[PDB]
Amino acid sequence: GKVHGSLARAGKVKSQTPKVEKQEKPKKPQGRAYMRLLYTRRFVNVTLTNGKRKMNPSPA
Amino acid sequence: SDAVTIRTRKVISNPLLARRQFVIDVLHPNRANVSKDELREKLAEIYKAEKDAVSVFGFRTQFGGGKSTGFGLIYQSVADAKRFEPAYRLVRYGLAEKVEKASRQQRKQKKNRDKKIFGTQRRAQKRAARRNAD
Amino acid sequence: ARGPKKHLKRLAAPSHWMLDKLSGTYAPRPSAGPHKLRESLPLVVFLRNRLKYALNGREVKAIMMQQHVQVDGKVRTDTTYPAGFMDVITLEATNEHFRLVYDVKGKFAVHRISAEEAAYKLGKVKKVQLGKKGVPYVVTHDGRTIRYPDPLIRANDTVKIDLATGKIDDFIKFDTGRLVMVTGGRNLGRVGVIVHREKHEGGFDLVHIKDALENTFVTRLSNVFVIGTEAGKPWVSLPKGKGIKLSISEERDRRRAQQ
Amino acid sequence: PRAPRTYSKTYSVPKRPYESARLDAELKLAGEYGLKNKREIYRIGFQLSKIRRAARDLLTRDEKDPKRLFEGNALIRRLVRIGVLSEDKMKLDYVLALKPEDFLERRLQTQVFKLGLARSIHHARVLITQRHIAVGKQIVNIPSFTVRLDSQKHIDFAHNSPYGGGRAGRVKRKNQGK
Amino acid sequence: GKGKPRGLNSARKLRVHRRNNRWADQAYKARLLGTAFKSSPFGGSSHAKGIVLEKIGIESKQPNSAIRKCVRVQLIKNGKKVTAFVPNDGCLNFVDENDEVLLAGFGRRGKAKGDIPGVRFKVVKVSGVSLLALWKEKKEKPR
RNA sequence: AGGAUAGUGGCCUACCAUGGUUUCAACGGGUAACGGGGAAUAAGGGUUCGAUUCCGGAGAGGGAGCCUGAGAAACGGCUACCACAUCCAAGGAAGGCAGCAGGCGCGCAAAUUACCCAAUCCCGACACGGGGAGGUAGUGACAAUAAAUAACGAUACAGGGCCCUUUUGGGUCUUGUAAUUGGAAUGAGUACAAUGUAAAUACCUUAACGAGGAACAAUUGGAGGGCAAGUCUGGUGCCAGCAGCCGCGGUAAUUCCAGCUCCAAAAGCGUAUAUUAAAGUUGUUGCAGUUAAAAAGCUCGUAGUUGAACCUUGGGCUUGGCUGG
Ligand SMILES: [Mg+2]
Ligand SMILES: [Mg+2]
Ligand SMILES: [Mg+2]
Ligand SMILES: [Mg+2]
Ligand SMILES: [Mg+2]
Ligand SMILES: [Mg+2]
Ligand SMILES: [Mg+2]
Ligand SMILES: [Mg+2]
Ligand SMILES: [Mg+2]
Ligand SMILES: [Mg+2]
Ligand SMILES: [Mg+2]
Ligand SMILES: [Mg+2]
Ligand SMILES: [Mg+2]
Ligand SMILES: [Mg+2]
Ligand SMILES: [Mg+2]
Ligand SMILES: [Mg+2]
Ligand SMILES: [Mg+2]
Ligand SMILES: [Mg+2]
Ligand SMILES: [Mg+2]
Ligand SMILES: [Mg+2]
Ligand SMILES: [Mg+2]
Ligand SMILES: [Mg+2]
Ligand SMILES: [Mg+2]
Ligand SMILES: [Mg+2]
Ligand SMILES: [Mg+2]
Ligand SMILES: [Mg+2]
Ligand SMILES: [Mg+2]
Ligand SMILES: [Mg+2]
Ligand SMILES: [Mg+2]
Ligand SMILES: [Mg+2]
Ligand SMILES: [Mg+2]
Ligand SMILES: [Mg+2]
Ligand SMILES: [Mg+2]
Ligand SMILES: [Mg+2]
Ligand SMILES: [Mg+2]
Ligand SMILES: [Mg+2]
Ligand SMILES: [Mg+2]
Ligand SMILES: [Mg+2]
Ligand SMILES: [Mg+2]
Ligand SMILES: [Mg+2]
Ligand SMILES: [Mg+2]
Ligand SMILES: [Mg+2]
Ligand SMILES: [Mg+2]
Ligand SMILES: [Mg+2]
Ligand SMILES: [Mg+2]
Ligand SMILES: [Mg+2]
Ligand SMILES: [Mg+2]
Ligand SMILES: [Mg+2]
Repeated sequence: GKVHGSLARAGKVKSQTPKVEKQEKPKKPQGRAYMRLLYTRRFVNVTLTNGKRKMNPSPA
Repeated sequence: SDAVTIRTRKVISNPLLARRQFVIDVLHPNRANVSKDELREKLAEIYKAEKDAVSVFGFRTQFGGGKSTGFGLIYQSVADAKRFEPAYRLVRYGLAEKVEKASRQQRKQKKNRDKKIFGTQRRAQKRAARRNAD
Repeated sequence: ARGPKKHLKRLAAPSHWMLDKLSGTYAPRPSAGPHKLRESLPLVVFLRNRLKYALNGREVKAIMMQQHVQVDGKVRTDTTYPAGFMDVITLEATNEHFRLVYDVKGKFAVHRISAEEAAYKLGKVKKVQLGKKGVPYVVTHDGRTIRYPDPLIRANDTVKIDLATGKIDDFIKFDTGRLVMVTGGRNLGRVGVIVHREKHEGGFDLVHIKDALENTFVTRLSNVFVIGTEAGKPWVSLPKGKGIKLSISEERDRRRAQQ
Repeated sequence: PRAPRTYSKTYSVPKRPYESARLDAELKLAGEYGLKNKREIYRIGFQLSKIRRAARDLLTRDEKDPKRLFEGNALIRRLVRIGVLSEDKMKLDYVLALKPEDFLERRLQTQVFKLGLARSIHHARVLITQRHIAVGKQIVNIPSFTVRLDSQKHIDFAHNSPYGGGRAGRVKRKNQGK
Repeated sequence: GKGKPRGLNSARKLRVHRRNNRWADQAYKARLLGTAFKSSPFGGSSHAKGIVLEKIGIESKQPNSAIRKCVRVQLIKNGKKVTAFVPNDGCLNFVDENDEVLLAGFGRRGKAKGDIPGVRFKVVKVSGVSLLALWKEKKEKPR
């Protein structure tokens, strides 16, 4: 194939992406504690919407 | 608190090496462990032997502490002990002085340096001196 | 490979020594001697691994250099001396006499014997033939050469060695019904009587042996050692167990009752 | 050189990484027994998967076969010994019916919580890891320590633990000493 | 009778016929012919170092329209010249001429992937530093 | 028949025959080939690997030839040649790390020019000497085992759970929320010390120290499908890029670059390559051949493979060991 092209646009999108800092959020628990957190979230306080269960519901 | 308890098991009388040999169990609750020197003093009193005829080594403390297991030897005399003992244990007990020698590198290099000389060192160095008229 | 081997790798040692894997790279290479390398027991293994009198290899050499250990009535100072079947080990300092006889598990048993029994030994006759000047002689299993034997003695017979003069007290002819211990193969250590000798010219003769429990097994003639004139009459004291092989289920049942 | 030292893996991962039924079953099972990660569930399944394989081979043999009788009884005896198999189910057909919850019952972590020495199962693991629990006269800090039936009755606080008659710990000594 | 011999003494015919017919398996041919040893630019290795000759850029295949930013690399081990894709937004700027780059395959085991025509390798490291470390500003290029 | 050998033998010689192997694949070529014990994966049957902890073989830069010795065609022995290569006063002399450590080169690819004979064993004239054999430590995320990164309360507030009860209003006990509040517990680390060891290090024990943002802060990959987890927010706008495959990107992009949130595995996680299962896509078990790939144009035919049926059956008598019950 015909192969050639301008190299001037390398990194265009990543360079012009506005830098946003991560908010200094609380640490998540590690090890056995994290398995404990997930178990309750899925089998103790069920958040089902009458048969519609979503792990990561977008705000809607 | 203290209450050091000593148990001996697998005791074997060994007149071939003029000694009695056994496994030592030490119960030392509320105590990190018992030093070999302190075990040797206690062992001499229990079995009415000379302190210098008692040798202990190879101790390990169980998990959680409060107990250690090792090996012990008791000779019929200090003279018998001095004959049938490793050098390093006698140095541990103060019955011998650590022999002082050069490092293994120095001993080996000297051995190979002497391998280039046939005859006496005095003859070799006198002849070497004669060659270097300087 | 340019010459004789002088080392023995730990993994390549005979399995009946029951050596551990991780204690080192090498194992004691038995010296040349009365017994074959694979069918012997070095004195270092006996004094340290079996009797546990010595704590390490340095100590077994110290024991033997003070002239304590005697094999077959002679003081031996070779730490790797190849002691074998029917050999007598004497430690007069401890006043103990041992004979090397196989137990039923295939290993050399720690078999204590009386001082009276330690005054002789048995040897399997390997060959009878004429030496120089026409003098007949017998070669036993431990390499002994005895001159002027009883003219009735033939190969595969067992002789009773005076063990102090080396002469023959008496012998047992190889025949049906003799008491036998097996000295080779997977039936090693079993004791029974000869039931039937099966001959194979040019090959290996097979011997049918009946256990005291009327269990029958077959083994090669080279693994057969005559030890008695009939059942229940061994010429030496047998080790604990009397050479009767029990199945693992039987052993488990016996161990359960004992404990 | 020296003889090689044997070692082996003690677990095996599932063939399909993402499966909600297995993922939900594992997390539900991990939450009940306070496990640190999924590997502690894989470990039980791995050793149970090979127990079934051993049992299947003996079951193809004829009954009264010497190998089936000897090794089958020994395997049953060992399973009864650790309390996983009931005393009325020594038939090698109930061995195949075993489930992973039978094994998680016999962990040290499970027995400490079920003996009332801890408020929850997660309190059991930290008590074990922090050298508070002793079986017999020996301190055990391994949560997966499988309790034998005869060792079941001897689970209690370590004699030198603050909760079992020992001295006060590091934190208390710093406060009451001021 | 299924078109193959079944006799108990026909193992040689069965053994040879299977041996003859495994040559129809292209995977089998490449293993015994040693084609990776003989024909592959890497000589059968998973990775290979080389020197960047030039930055050029390859037009993507239809229906896509883009400039896949690659480099021309001469392998140190055999002197062969290959084209290696430089992954991620703007990592071509981390690669300069006459740099030493470590290559690896694209993971399709000798075939081109996606719309990139004729490229079977990707750049992993440049000047001994991971390209991912450079992209995430974990490390800086030694120059 | 002889010679030679430790000895058999075309091992070699003299003389003499024309034999010897081969489609049941000789001979020749290739091997990214030392053989085996074994390794990976595995319903069964298999496929792939085995330089490498043990055994056997071969070599000591490439050949060849030898001395000594019981044993070597030895190489940390020699002689000669070839290729490299060292000192030189230019006359000459001396080399062999595929031993340990280390260096250069090669490369994707692999550690200290350390301590010691204390253990394991070996050698010697030997109870004593020697041993980079071997052991110890260093580097070491090759693999493997176990296993921290928090636990529990108190109040608050919510729901269920019950009970005083008709609901109402409450008492009250199980969960969830708490920048909402405590006191306990412990080892990572460090450390007197003892143990450990030839001497140390480390481990194991253990005084004193050692945890609230418990900053003593878990990461690696993903979130359209396969495949578990977003139609959130901002940016770009067939560009930059992603994307194993299908595909995504042309102004609210579920796929790019980011923030948030979530998913998976976790002291590990991802990528490349090879290999195994999945592959009944190598098929003996167990494939397919009208049209998807595939019956030689047709007969004959050697080797190979495979080949109809048939010859003491039935009966009777005693007979042991077992297994229902
Ligand atoms: Mg000298
Ligand atoms: Mg000299
Ligand atoms: Mg002999
Ligand atoms: Mg003798
Ligand atoms: Mg889920
Ligand atoms: Mg071909
Ligand atoms: Mg293949
Ligand atoms: Mg396409
Ligand atoms: Mg590089
Ligand atoms: Mg001849
Ligand atoms: Mg000859
Ligand atoms: Mg090769
Ligand atoms: Mg191979
Ligand atoms: Mg191998
Ligand atoms: Mg090999
Ligand atoms: Mg190779
Ligand atoms: Mg080898
Ligand atoms: Mg050689
Ligand atoms: Mg070389
Ligand atoms: Mg040579
Ligand atoms: Mg060398
Ligand atoms: Mg050599
Ligand atoms: Mg080296
Ligand atoms: Mg490496
Ligand atoms: Mg290095
Ligand atoms: Mg070690
Ligand atoms: Mg951490
Ligand atoms: Mg520390
Ligand atoms: Mg420390
Ligand atoms: Mg010390
Ligand atoms: Mg992330
Ligand atoms: Mg999904
Ligand atoms: Mg937008
Ligand atoms: Mg796909
Ligand atoms: Mg927009
Ligand atoms: Mg958008
Ligand atoms: Mg979505
Ligand atoms: Mg995507
Ligand atoms: Mg995103
Ligand atoms: Mg997880
Ligand atoms: Mg299969
Ligand atoms: Mg198919
Ligand atoms: Mg098909
Ligand atoms: Mg088909
Ligand atoms: Mg097909
Ligand atoms: Mg067609
Ligand atoms: Mg046709
Ligand atoms: Mg027929």
